[PDB]
Amino acid sequence: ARIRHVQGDITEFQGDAIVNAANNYLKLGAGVAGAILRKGGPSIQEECDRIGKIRVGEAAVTGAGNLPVRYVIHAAVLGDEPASLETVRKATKSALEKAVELGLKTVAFTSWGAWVGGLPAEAVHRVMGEEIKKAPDTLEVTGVHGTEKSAEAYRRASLEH
Ligand SMILES: *[P@@](=O)(CCCCCCCCCCOC(=O)NCCCCCC#C)OCC
Ligand SMILES: [Cl-]
Repeated sequence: ARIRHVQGDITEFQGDAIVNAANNYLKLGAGVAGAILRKGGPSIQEECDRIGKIRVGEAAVTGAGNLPVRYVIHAAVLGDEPASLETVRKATKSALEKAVELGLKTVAFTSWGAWVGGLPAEAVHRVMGEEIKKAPDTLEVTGVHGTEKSAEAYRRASLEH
């Protein structure tokens, strides 16, 4: 699937779904997840509680409450196991699989930087990029970045080559 890189707040993404990097317990905290709790509202954690624990590397879908998307796809990158390039690969693939199963088109990711600080950044980018590339072209992916400088850096890299 194609990806477009933009600056923004993923909780303002208007489209079919946002991907939420998660622990496998599916319990939300601060950061992007905190914005989801607040802006999405109580139904998101309530539905996560109804799903219960999943395995690291899997994904699970909830509604999105008052967010401007239909679904939140929670992608379990760590929790009862530490993050690894393998868990990143599996969680990205699993999140995309859920989007395909739901018949979605537009899906947003963050860089997952705040979940992968112990892993080589270039490798994380490669593995996520590879899984997104392999996903069907029925999906259109948006990468949402905190700063314009960084969003543009991702765009420039997408040219070369
Ligand atoms: P910023 O703070 C960091 C700039 C990093 C530039 C990256 C260049 C190579 C990336 C190759 C592909 O990356 C991806 O495919 N990553 C996965 C998909 C996107 C995730 C969603 C996001 C958001 O700027 C400072 C100069
Ligand atoms: Cl994040």
